[PDB]
Amino acid sequence: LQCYNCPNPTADCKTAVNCSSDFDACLITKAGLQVYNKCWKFEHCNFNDVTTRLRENELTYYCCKKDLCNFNEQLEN
Amino acid sequence: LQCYNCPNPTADCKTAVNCSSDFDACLITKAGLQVYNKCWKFEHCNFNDVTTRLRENELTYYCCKKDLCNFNEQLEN
Amino acid sequence: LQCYNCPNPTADCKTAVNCSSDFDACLITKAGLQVYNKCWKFEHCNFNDVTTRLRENELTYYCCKKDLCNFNEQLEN
Amino acid sequence: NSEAAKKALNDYIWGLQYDKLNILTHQGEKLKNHSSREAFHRPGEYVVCEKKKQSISNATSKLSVSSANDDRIFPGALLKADQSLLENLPTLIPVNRGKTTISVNLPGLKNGESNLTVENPSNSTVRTAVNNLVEKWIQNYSKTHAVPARMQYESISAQSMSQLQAKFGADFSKVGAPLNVDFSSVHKCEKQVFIANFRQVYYTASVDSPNSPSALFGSGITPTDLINRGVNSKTPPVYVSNVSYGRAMYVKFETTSKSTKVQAAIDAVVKEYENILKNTKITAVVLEASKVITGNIDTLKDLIQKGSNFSAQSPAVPISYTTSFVKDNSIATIQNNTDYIETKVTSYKDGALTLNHDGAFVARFYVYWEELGHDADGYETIRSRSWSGNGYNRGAHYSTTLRFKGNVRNIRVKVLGATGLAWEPWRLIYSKNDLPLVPQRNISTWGTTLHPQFEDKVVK
Amino acid sequence: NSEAAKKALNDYIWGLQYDKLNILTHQGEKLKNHSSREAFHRPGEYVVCEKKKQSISNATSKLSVSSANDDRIFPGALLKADQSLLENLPTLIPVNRGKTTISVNLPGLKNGESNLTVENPSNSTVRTAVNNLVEKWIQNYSKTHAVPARMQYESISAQSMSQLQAKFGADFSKVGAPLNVDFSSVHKCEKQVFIANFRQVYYTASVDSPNSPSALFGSGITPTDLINRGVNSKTPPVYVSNVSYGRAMYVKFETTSKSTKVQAAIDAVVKEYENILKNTKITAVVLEASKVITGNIDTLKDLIQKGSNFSAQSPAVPISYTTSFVKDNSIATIQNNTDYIETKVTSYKDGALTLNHDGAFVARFYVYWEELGHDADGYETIRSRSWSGNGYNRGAHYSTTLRFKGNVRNIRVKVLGATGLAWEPWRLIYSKNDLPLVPQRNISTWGTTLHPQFEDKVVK
Amino acid sequence: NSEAAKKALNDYIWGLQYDKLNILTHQGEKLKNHSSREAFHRPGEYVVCEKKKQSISNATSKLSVSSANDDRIFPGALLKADQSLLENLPTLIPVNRGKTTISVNLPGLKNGESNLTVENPSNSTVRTAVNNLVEKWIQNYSKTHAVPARMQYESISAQSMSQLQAKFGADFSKVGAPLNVDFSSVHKCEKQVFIANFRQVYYTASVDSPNSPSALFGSGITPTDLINRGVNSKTPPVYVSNVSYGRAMYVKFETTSKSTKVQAAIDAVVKEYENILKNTKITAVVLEASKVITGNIDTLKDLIQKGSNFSAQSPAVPISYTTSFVKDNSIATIQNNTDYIETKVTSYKDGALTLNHDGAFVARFYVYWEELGHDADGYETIRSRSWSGNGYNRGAHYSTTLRFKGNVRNIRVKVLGATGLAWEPWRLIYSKNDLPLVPQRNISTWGTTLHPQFEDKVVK
Repeated sequence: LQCYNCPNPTADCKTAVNCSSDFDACLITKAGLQVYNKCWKFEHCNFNDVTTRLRENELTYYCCKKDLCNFNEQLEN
Repeated sequence: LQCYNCPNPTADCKTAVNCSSDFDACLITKAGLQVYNKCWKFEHCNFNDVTTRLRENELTYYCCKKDLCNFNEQLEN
Repeated sequence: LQCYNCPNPTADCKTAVNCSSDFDACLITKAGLQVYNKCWKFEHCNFNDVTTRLRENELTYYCCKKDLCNFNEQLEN
Repeated sequence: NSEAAKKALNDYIWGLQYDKLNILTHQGEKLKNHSSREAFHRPGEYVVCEKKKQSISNATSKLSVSSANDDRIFPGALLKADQSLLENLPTLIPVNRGKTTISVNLPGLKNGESNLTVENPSNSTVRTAVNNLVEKWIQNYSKTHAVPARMQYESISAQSMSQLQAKFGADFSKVGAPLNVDFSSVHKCEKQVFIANFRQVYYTASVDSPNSPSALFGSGITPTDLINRGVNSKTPPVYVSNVSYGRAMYVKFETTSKSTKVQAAIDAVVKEYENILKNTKITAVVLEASKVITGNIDTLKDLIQKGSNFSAQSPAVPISYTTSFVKDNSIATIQNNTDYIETKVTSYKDGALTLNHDGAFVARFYVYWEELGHDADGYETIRSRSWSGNGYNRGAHYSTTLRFKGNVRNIRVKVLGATGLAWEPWRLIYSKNDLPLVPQRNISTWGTTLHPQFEDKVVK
Repeated sequence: NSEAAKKALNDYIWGLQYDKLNILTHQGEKLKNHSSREAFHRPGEYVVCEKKKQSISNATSKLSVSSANDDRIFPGALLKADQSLLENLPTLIPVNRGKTTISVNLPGLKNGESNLTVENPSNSTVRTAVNNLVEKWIQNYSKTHAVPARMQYESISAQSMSQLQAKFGADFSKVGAPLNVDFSSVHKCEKQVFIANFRQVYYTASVDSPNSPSALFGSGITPTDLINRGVNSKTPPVYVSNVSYGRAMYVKFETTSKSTKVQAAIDAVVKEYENILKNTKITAVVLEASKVITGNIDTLKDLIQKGSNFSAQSPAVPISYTTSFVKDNSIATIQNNTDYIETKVTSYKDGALTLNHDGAFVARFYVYWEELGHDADGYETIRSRSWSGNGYNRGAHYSTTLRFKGNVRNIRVKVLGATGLAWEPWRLIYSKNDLPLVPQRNISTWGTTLHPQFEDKVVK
Repeated sequence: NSEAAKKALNDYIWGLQYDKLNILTHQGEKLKNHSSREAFHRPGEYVVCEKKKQSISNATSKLSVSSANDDRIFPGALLKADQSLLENLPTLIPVNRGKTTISVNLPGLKNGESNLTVENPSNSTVRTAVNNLVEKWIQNYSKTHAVPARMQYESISAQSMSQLQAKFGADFSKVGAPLNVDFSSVHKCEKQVFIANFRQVYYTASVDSPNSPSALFGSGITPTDLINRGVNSKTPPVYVSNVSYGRAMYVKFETTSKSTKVQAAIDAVVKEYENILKNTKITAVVLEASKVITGNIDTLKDLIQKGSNFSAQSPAVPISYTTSFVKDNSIATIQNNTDYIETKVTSYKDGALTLNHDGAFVARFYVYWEELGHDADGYETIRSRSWSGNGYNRGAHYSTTLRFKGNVRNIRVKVLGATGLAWEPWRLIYSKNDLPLVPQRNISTWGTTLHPQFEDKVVK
């Protein structure tokens, strides 16, 4: 229900609030050092989807159905 | 019946709970050294299924169906 | 109908018990060092079910319908 | 008169009443609550019997047609419900019998040559009527006559006789007496009896619905007459409705080998069974009888080869019977029961089992067995046994023979490649457990050290 | 007469009221849901049993007819709606019947040949009438008529025989009785028996519904006549509305193997596996005429192929019928049920697995196995099984044997071509999981340590 | 007489009115809308079924007819609006009909001349009239004329007998019994079952809608008899208007290989695929047949080529009908609606990825994947998957097969041909996104640093 949403990419992902139906799941991504977790539409969850809504090219991401259950450290290293 | 439902894979084995159909099976996984005893779905119990829901490739495992009988020493190295 | 009905993986039979349900016979099994005697269902008496319920590939057994006739030394060596 | 006869017979027969199945329920043998599995050893032989309760309560409304009951074929022969009737004894009665339409059905029959009527039903009268009808149809069409292939082939384990009193009927008690179904030996768990009944209808007969019981009587019957005539309330009248006529072949395969393959064998020649038949001395009986009593390969396919055509050569018999209640024209039926023991029996083989260790690589032979037995109490058991030189070395060439008795079960054989390394020094060429009993087996190993092969060989 | 008789019979039966599907319903066997999964190991075989409840409740209006019921069935005949009708125990009535036109469905007749009329309907009269109507067309046009009617190709497993009485009809209880259908075996998981009905309806006959109740009686039914003829409210009067005809057969296949490839055998005979054929043990009741009697691959094929069409001689017998509540002339219908713990039985072959390493490199194997079993309490379990020889080196050539037993499931393999290079000298050639059960798999590696090739052969 | 009867009857039936389309509406399975997605893993296959409520709401007046109701099928009778009428078990009636005409679609006329009539219909009368006209036209001109030669070949996933009840009518419930449809295996994602219904029209018969109510009954119909007949608003009269004529074929393609390719499989036979057809479990019913009874690769081809080209070899059988409320005299339509689950029949499989590197330059592959996974409840999720050979050096040649499983999704590849120049020592030869799974994908590189050229082979 209440999902993580930072409009500003952050490694320390803290700002998590109750959001609407637009997103479907909690999506965290990491590019180099930058980390961005956010309420994300799981259909609009796609490697290409993330890379286009982030204007960046190379990354490693993960989106999980249940909100707030998504964080960077689950990705390798 | 009562399955052992560990919260997160660890050498600790004390939390035994009377579980729902998620006690379709009692699950215990020794991956490397980390051990996890959870409520589980038996038809959903297999090498593949448990390796997915545990996210790692290599694994040693045992499933029981009867109450709590799936145990740590039940696994042998 | 007094078999040896006492689960013990040891060299001594503890208590001679009149079992009915799983005393269709009484069964003793020596696997290397360990030995186990208990009431047993005679149709379920066979090499393969024993080695499964034991997981040990080298074993010997003796199952007999007669009461307590499955005593330890009735198994040889 | 005949109207008053009809009225009185309908009235009394309505006052007549009975649970028709009660008077027509039968029981054969009965056995107390015994069941047991027991083994037995013999010089070069082994057997296991499962003597288990056999109980059947089967019934029908097809009734047999045999000599002691042949007296009332050409249906319509009204009877009086009795246990004589239950066990196939009909009641003749010098009654004035009234006109009724009787009709026999045939393949291809003429437009109007299935309808008949008889004023005074009597075996002579109705017999001549149906004789002349079937003679018309036998001269008219039997050149191109073909059968509706009603092959009612039947096979049963003839382990019990009361089972053959319930299933096939009470009267068989006599008709099997020449067939010699030695069920008693089966109970003694020594000999095996399998019965095969080929049957076939060539035609059958029919009677109009009796609007009255005296619609059968000639005219003017009074109830107290039928009373004096023997048909009474305690033995109520039963209105026969059909007799079936055709071909039969009533074979009993008699053989000791308790492998149930016999019931394949008995029919595999109607299609190993060869040798199990080789010493059977089969006995047969037909209800060209002597052409069967000698027995040959194609007797049954002859019972259609000739049994497609009808001729004047050799007798084909009326094959079945039936009858219905008179009081309400309700269908009548038997209820025969049997209770006895069935013994499902088997056998297992002692023979020379040769272990031929001839491979240039000295393997070590772990061999293990299960052994089902008893001692001193008769209480069942089964135990583990293992090879003499179990996992113990054997010479470079070693052909050993074992009096491999068929009493043991569930063999396991691990042949062992010998290695000198530390990590798992016990090297496997062939460890298969739970392997089949080979009476005479040349169990040899073979191959090279870099490729060790097993040989699951039979000597022969 | 028949007018006052009509109004009397109508004032009588129109008030009589009950549900057919209540008096006519055969809910034979009831069974609690017992869910028993179980297993069994035999020499080189794994077996699972699934005793799971399966109720089978059916309803139908096509009331079957076979040999032992032939003579009493034909249209327009009144009956008393009772369990009599249910198990095909058809009861008659003494009531005189009245003027009725009788209709048939015959392909090709010309404008006058399909209708008749009988004043006093009688088995003889109407039977010879319809036989006449047949004899018209049998010789006239049979040269170029091929009635393409239903080739009902029905198949089912011969499970608890009450489920057969439900899915197929009550009266089968007798006609399939000689089919050598093992009740307990399937009921108790011994053997596999599949029954397959084959048909072709030839034609049928039909009654015009009574515009007059006494158009069913011979001009003058009285309610006291009807009741003296045994008709009451409990077993009400119904009138047959159909009799059907044609070629029929109930062919069986009786073999040890489960896994309904049995049905593959049935069809590809109607249309190794060679040995599941070799294990036929067929037993069939049928209804050239000698290839009828032998029974084999070509026999049924031809009989449904060249014999299915109207025979060179004659069709067989009435196949079915139906009736209708005289009150409202409402159509009748059976309701036959049976509940049984269906055991959809499945086998698992003893797998074998040879491990061959002919590659130049030294490969290291880990073979992960699944294991389905129980734990000492009848409770299920599933477990891992580790390749005990893991982390081991294998020669330039290599071949070992492994009982990849029927107890094994969901295998996974990692093969490791060892490389003399420094950057992770562990080079993965082949990891693959979730493979099927192979009776004889050969995992043979190949190639060089620079390019490790592989072969996954099935020698068989 | 019949005029006062007609005036009373018109008032009667006009008062007997109710909603035809709701007295005839069959609303079937009531389902909650839920989409339950869930995946399963066959040994090497990744199936994903999302069961979903799929509401099949349907209505029609194309009321099909089968064998079990040929006894009542023709236009002209008078039926009663009831669940009986609903479930295609027609109701009888003691109605003696009146003068009415009947029309017959004879191919070869140039006006409405081939018409007939009956003053008092009876199934025999109207039946022989219609069959007269049929044989009349068959013997005259159909030898030398054309016929509609078109393909009406319906198909559907037999997801439910309620789904099939809404799709193809209610009474298919009984007629689909021998079809061998395991719609429950579809309910549990075990196998997939599609029916292909090729109906077959040759002709149809019609009848003049009621122009006079008492032209539908013998002269002098009184509504008092009709309520004595049960003809009243409770079950008001209905007027059959048409009956079809032809054949049918319900091909049941049932495969264990769960896919949509099933229909292509059918279309591979209608006009590799060897495999999809190899698990056909074809089970055809028929509503001569020998042409299908033999079985071949073009049996449908000729069944439309010759069977749909229906000739004078043998006329067809009645196939369907329709009716009309007697007052309405207008089309009568059942509304057979159902909801039902809709398994997402989708399926996916592993596929090798042969990373082959042959180029003369130092190449390095990075392959990224999307990754279908589950978390902590079985909850669905997608994941990044990074190449293990990423950051991993590869020689002049590097060919390893990645077990690129269909369980993996959205693959993307980058291949690096590294250069010797200090500034940007990297050169891209190949990089691709939006590429699908490949069974065997030899992704090869060739050439040298100055010209790195690609190869994308699917050896398959």
